[PDB]
Amino acid sequence: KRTGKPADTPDYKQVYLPYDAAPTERELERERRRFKQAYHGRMEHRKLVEVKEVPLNVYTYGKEGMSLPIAIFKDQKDPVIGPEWTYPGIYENKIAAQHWYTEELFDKESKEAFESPWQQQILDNQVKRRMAKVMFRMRQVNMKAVDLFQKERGS
Amino acid sequence: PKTVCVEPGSNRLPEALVVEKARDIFGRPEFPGKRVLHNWRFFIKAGKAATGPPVGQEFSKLGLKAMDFAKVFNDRTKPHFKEDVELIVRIQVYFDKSYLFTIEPPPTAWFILRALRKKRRETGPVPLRGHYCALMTLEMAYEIAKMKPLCWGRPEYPLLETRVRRVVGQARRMGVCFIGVDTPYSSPVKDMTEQQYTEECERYRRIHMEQYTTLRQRELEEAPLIERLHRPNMSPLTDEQIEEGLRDPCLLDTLWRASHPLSPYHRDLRERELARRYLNARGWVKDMTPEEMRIVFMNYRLPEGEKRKQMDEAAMSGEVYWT
Amino acid sequence: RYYALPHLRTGPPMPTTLEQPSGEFPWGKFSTMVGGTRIHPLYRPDGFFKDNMYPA
Amino acid sequence: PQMVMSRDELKLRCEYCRFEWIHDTLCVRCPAQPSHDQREMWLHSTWMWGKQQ
Amino acid sequence: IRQFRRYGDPRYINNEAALIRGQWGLITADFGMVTQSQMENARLAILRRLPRGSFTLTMHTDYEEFPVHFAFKFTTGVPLFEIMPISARRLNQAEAEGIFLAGRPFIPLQTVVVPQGRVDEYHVF
Amino acid sequence: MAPELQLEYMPVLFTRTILGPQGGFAGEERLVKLEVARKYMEAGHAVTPTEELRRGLWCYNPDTDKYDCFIERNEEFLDFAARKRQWLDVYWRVNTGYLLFGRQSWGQGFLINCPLRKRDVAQKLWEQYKVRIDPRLIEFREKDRRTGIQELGHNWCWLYLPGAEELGINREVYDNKRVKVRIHVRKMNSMFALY
Amino acid sequence: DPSAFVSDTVKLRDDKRPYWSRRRWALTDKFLVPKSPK
Ligand SMILES: [Zn+2]
Repeated sequence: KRTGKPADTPDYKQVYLPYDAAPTERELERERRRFKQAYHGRMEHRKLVEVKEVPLNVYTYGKEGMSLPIAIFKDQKDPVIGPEWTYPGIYENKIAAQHWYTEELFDKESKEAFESPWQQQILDNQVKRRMAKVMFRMRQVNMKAVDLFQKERGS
Repeated sequence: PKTVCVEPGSNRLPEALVVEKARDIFGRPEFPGKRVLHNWRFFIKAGKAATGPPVGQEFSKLGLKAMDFAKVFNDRTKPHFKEDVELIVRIQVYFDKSYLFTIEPPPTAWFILRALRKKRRETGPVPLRGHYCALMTLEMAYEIAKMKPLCWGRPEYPLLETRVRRVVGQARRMGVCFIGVDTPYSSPVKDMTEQQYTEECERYRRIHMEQYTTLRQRELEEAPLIERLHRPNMSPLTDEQIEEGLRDPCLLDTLWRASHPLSPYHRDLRERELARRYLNARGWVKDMTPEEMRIVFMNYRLPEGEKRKQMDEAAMSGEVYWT
Repeated sequence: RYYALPHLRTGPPMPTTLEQPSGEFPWGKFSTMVGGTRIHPLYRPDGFFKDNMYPA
Repeated sequence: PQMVMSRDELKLRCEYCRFEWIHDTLCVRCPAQPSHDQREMWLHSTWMWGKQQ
Repeated sequence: IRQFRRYGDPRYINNEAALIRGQWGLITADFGMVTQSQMENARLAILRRLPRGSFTLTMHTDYEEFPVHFAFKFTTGVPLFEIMPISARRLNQAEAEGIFLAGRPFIPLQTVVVPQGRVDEYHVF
Repeated sequence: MAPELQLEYMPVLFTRTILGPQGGFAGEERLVKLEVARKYMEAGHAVTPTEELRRGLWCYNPDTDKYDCFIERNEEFLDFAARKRQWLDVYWRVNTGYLLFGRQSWGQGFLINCPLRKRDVAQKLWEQYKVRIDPRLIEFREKDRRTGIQELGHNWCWLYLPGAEELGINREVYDNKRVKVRIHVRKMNSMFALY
Repeated sequence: DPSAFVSDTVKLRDDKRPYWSRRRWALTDKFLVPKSPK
């Protein structure tokens, strides 16, 4: 849908520099060449895919001193990204929040080895989403027969 | 050279002014408690409210003149707002055909498209294309999630570290690749060795864990009382045990009494022992010292401090009905 | 020649660690309520918009 | 009404479809959209022994 | 060449439990004779209900053909079709059966939908 | 030797574990037919049993998919292999066999007037394939539990082979605990029948 | 003891499909097409 989307694309403003030591173009190359491929899916389906639009500078990209063009009010100054440890449970999320197939978490809970305590909570909310999916159709099937995949698909 | 605030994780909320004027523009008219016959949601630019097609037609469906809503909205929203920022306006229409609208910061999708410098139809789900869209740090998603709380009255809740994963999730759903996650490493720092980085991370992450723990600690304190009551885990139960405890009440509730924190009222050796032996009768958990039973069964989603507070005799000895 | 099952030296008659997977789609008895769930009326679940909206 | 071969081939299409008995024969009636009506095929309501087995 | 009326006679029940590699599969529940044309009608009618992006339909045509005209003579428990995943998509039995329900009727003898792995014929029969 | 006289079946040592009635498991010595022995040998699944090979051999675990699994054949393995073989020998014997039954049928719908019980499934098992088992191990289908077997044509029923987890029998059979016993009942007149 | 794992339980009445419940009607669906032998 076209509604609720930005009609203009403001730019990045770099306020202060995260490092005091400027990098060589050969460092900026070896880092950017590291990010051009990345993994998708976590399981026996694991696919190396190519990442479009990799920023020129890796060191200077998201990590600090950059102002985001998310500003909203008139007097709102573009928020300047602060240091890593200043953001709560960020290192924790670097472990916790990623793509988890349910199987993968289940066997972690049964082996009693969790990467993070949050993966507990991650698991339960997953299970709930699945049986939610169950509870919905059971409410729909209640009112009329809804037959799965009997209709012709596409055109 | 400058680093603005260097402290263990006190960057949580946005600054003062944003929170204040957002407090008095984004807001909740108190729920009048009538029967709502329409719950409406619109995407409306800051300065421009029109009597045009969506809102005009929809108001003319109830015979209401749309000019007044447009005027109050424009007078409220035209100062204070940068142009071309689309807001969510939710209009609740009751059976008196009297109404109440709320104004809300743009959809998270908007913030994601702006933070990526990506306009419309440049971004899509990975398997549908087979290539990620632009890289994103978790640093950015924290300042996207900063902007959407549940209630502007208390921007704290829900706690940041949780609701970040929502934004991260939506972004992921859009085909956005990530740094600290979706890839084995984190964005390279120039000034340090890798063991420096990781030895930083290991202490920082646990400092965060402590802070968060005390946060949901007092957070739980603020809530109504019933959550600090006893909900025992059903997980340690051996599945036949669960369902056969569903076939009759006495198993489940004697289990409830047998494992309860030691507290002035629920602490009795006489009725507790024969409860444990009534459970041992039908072969419910038989290897248990009572004091590890107060451990294995405890509210698991209950935070740390109140749980060690409950597992302890002294801190739980203080609360008694006086008179 | 005649053929006959060997005796049982060790372990259970019916395999345990070697168990085959069932072959029925494992819809949980509790996940899709149809039958085989014996629940005391006290414990009746999922009434969240009906009787369990006004609990106890 | 469309005649299905057995009870299992019966199904409720509407919100308004009900099961109903026509003299020991099980059927589906729709007060709205009558094209929804389904008879499970069975003996005529009035049969004798010589006439219908 | 020029085999008599009784040859490749299906009428036994087979001892081989099929091994289906696809995520779901369609299996013969009896003995009978199936023409190719029928299996192509079944193929198309199945393909219609398949979400082509996430799936691929494997048909087994490699069994012998017998003179009548050329058709197949099938034993019980012979695999016909397979729903093979291209991605992480995981179907229920409801969905699988709903999919193969399209192509079942064109096949003149009874069939059952079986899950990935070795057919459990204690459950199926 | 001669192209005329060809060895009926020739001894073989197995490396992989092959599914069917001919195939064995890893580390067992068995004589199978020429055709299958050759197609096993050139495919690297089986070898010609020289002495030091009988003492020990390189077999393969299906996970690693290279022949890394060394099993030397000693007394306590040899006995185990003997039992394992003696088990899935019964197994393959029964499942490949089809036990012919013939009987009397009067009246109309296709019924044996003297239905089969569990004792005479076990009986024919002996009479034909010389499979001697405890008949209480046999079980019937649900539909036939009430009436006995009783219907003409093709029936089947399940035989439970109890002991194997100890012989480590998995994936080399169609399933661990059962065998489908295939019965066929043919109606014959008083000349050729009993009962 | 063979009687543990071997079941003779003759089920007298065959359990029917629950038409008296709307949801248990659709959930219990047996998808099947009857075929007369050829
Ligand atoms: Zn209807």
